Amino acid sequence: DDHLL
Amino acid sequence: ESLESWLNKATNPSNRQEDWEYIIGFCDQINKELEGPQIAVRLLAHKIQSPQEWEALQALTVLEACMKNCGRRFHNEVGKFRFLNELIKVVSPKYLGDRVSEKVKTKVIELLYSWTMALPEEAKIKDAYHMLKRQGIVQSDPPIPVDRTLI
Repeated sequence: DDHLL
Repeated sequence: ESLESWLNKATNPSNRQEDWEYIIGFCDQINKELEGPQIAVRLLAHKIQSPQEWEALQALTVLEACMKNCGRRFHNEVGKFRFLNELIKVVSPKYLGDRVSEKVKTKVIELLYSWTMALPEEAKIKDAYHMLKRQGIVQSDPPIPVDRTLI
């Protein structure tokens, strides 16, 4: 998973 | 039939009304597939971002049904920025925000707000919603339909 916009 | 098969019928821009026949079918399908959740969020994210309001609206309703019919394995997928960022892009004026309809936008916010309540476990959902406010996207908590299962 990545980071929030 | 396949996931996309079900969703395409369940979100067809031509439908004269909601076809809960395919909505539920998409849900049980997800419950069969070993990768139903992972695949479904990707598919849904795309439909929800469709320029055709009726397609995005139906997709949101389908997403709502999956939340109640596909258990924790589905919740986990929705609780990831991978998916969440796709919903933010729908209401955020920076991205698709200035084009999407108020119908789609409010629906999305209603759901996000709803999940922060129902899924206290999904911290990423809260962070996503909190940003929307901190960014002025959401002026205040919206009223939502009564659903006592929301804990």
